[PDB]
Amino acid sequence: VENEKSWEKYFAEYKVEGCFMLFNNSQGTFKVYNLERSQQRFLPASTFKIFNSLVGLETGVIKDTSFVIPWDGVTRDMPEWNHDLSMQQAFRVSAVPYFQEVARRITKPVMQHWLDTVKFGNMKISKIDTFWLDNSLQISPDEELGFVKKLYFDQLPFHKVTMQNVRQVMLMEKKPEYELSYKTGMGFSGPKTIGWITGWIEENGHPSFFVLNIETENKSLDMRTVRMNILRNLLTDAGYFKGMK
Repeated sequence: VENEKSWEKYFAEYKVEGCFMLFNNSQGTFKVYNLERSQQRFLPASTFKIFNSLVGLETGVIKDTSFVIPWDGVTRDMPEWNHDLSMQQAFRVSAVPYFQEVARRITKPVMQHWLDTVKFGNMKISKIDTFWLDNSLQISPDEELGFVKKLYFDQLPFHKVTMQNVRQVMLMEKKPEYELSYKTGMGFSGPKTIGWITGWIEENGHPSFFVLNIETENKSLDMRTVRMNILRNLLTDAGYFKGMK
């Protein structure tokens, strides 16, 4: 493991605390900023949709990536959530209502069984449709890095079509130089706002796995824009987006 202390520049630019892990599969390099935070547990927020999609697909609750769960009629603060959405659309716009219904149909005993089997974080469930948002369930950046690595190499106890379907919906950005896959997360822990971006970038068929985790107590901070600028600056400094990796 290589401590990359110079990456603090991109966390001090926005006055947030954070950590970044980057595992280059081809080179075998493992670069981490803020190693102590990499071992700390936080609520997963919307990054749990990766796990929720796998279980939903594996148990048959979600037929495929086009499966539609209609809008429950409750107007919410995100306009993109107020529509009948397929699983692929809901995953990419991070539509919590869709996956709350998915968790309800999976039911808590089955959900608990898959958490103990995979050993996902602290494996704790509060309520069936809130436990990934209410700080009951927690998982460390290190544990999420190992999870998405196992997902990429079909090393999870799911069927290969299940895992293939989840990898495909994660594809967010495709250029001739690279392909970028991730799931974002944003949750609250008391006065703190926690931000996640977890996924991988592929250039010339070589994957590099990454987990970004930051926090701020500034209520005014545009977490959505900040997490993405920090990610792009970290990957640019690491030499990505040119097709040379």
